Amino acid sequence: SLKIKTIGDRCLRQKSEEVEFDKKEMSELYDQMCEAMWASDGIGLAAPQVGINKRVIVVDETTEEHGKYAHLMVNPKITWKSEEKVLFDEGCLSVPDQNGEVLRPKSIKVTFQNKDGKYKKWKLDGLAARVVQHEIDHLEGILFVDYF
Ligand SMILES: [Zn+2]
Repeated sequence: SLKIKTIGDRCLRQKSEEVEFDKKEMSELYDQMCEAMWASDGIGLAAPQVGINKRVIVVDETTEEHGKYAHLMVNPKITWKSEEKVLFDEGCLSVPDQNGEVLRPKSIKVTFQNKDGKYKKWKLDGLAARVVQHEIDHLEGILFVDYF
C-alpha cells in the first residue's frame, strides 16, 4: 500500500523525474494515490509523498453532483503565472500539525497528460491553482514550510 512520507525523509527533497505515460500503470498509481489522499482527507497529493519520485500529482474535485473524483496530472508543468498573488493557509499530509499563510500566484496555466494520456492545458485559478502549485512544488523537492 502507499504510505505517506513526512518531513525529515530525504525523498521529499529529491527532485522527481519525468514519466513515460502508460495507461494501465497510471491507472494503478492513480487508484493508490487517491486512496491515500482521501483516507487522510486531503485534496491533493504528489507521488514523492508516497515514495515515488516521478512527476505525477492528483487533485481532488469531489462534488455533490458527481461524487468523489480527482484529476490525474502526469508531467505537470506551469507555463504561466499571474502577477497577482493571493494568500492561503496551507497544510500538507507530509508536514503534519503545521500550517501557515503562503503567498502564491492567483492563477496559472498548466500543461499535463491526463488519466487517458491526452495532452491538456488548463488555465486555473482559486483553490485549483493553489493545490496544483503546492503539489508541483513537491516534484521540485519543495515543502510549503520553506516559504516561511
Ligand atoms: Zn503537500
